[PDB]
Amino acid sequence: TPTNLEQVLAAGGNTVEMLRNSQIGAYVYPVVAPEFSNWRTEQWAWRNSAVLFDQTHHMVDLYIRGKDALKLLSDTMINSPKGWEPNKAKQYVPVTPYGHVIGDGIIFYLAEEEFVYVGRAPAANWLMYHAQTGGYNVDIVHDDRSPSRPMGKPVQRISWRFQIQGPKAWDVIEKLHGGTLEKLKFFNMAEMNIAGMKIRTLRHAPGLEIWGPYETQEKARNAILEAGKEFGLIPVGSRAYPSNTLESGWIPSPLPAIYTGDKLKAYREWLPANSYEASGAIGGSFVSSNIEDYYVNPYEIGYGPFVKFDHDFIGRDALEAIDPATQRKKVTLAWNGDDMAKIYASLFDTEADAHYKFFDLPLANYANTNADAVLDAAGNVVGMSMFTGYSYNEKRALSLATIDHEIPVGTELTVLWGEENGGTRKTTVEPHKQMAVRAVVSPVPYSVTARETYEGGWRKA
Ligand SMILES: [Cl-]
Ligand SMILES: [N+]
Ligand code: NA
Repeated sequence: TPTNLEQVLAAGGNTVEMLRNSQIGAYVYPVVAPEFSNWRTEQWAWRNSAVLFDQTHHMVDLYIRGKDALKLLSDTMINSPKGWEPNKAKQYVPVTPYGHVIGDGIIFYLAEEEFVYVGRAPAANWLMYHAQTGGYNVDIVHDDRSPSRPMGKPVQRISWRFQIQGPKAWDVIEKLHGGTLEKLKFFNMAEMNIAGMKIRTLRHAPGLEIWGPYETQEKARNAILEAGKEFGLIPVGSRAYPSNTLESGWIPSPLPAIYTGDKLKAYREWLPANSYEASGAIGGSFVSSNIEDYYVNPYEIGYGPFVKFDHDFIGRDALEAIDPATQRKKVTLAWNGDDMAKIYASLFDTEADAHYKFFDLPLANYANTNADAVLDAAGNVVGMSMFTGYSYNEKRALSLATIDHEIPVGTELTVLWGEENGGTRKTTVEPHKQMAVRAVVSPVPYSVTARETYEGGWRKA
């Protein structure tokens, strides 16, 4: 039986068909209670009071130490390493030799020769592969995300990681600290007081990400919850937590673009057969027999400004060949509310042969990687919708998408919701029929945009 991704792909037929029919099940945000009050009030609180996000369990952590730690990062990231020093974090974005996004995550520069990566599995795997096979003088400690279904088992992480966010977040933070606390610039790191402990901070309406050794997790949680009551702070569960990004604009789920190309053959031979890459799933209406049509490059998902050709890095030549002006662009799509009502109404039709794909709330994704076709009035595919749910703050279904560069803000397109042929074999997919949902191109981060009218609907020139 296959022991690595390369063997999995060789034995598994068409790669798209494999991923689109994977049996992995839901992409789960583990361990944290689904809800503490209810997801609607929890969503409301991060806009109107304050929240504690529990980020301890859904991300892979990679502790990177040694003389070559910074070089490893520089060699593999599009980001400029110039001027980088401890107590500044970056959004680490690696591309392949072909210029496609592998993944992304937050890399903390904790001290000289000491970094930590926090993010989904794929960029951590890529980092580990280059540390292990590239001769770097570095030491790596990998700490997996928590199990999707603990079923009563104990769960252990090396660190706990929280965020305090919302309009009253700083009031809570200064109450915990015991006095005024300087608001540093975005992604600069410092420390604060919590219950007599020195807690390191990352500046994220200002808020903070905080972290510490797993063993002090409840001591920190309890102090934050107690201090925050005065300002209406509440804890957010795992049901509401992942939908925040629908408002903030970050696409979590680019397909790791590592399935083709002989410059990636050795990486595929290194990746385990039960890796995210080998075992994950793709969900949605976009169908191509070519897995490369699911790849994205940094310019398409908002990382263009990160690309700096001031250092050597994997894929630099391919990125230099890209014309930024013509690339797809990240947008928020605002889904039509009548169409949403029609999706949900179909669940209560006892006579219809089929209903529309179930749209879970507040997060509607049903695979690791999401890929719904976005269409114009002529049926041209003009975009790919990549993360989907609902905001109780806006009273709107929303999706994050990358679409053709020339499409004006305010354009009404359609998102094809659901899968063909009654559904793929994914275990998250009930039998259903498809629906074209009207959706209005809006900014990212989302803001309400007036729908523009075009005679006969907007279509490509
Ligand atoms: Cl995530
Ligand atoms: N904000
Ligand atoms: Na950067």
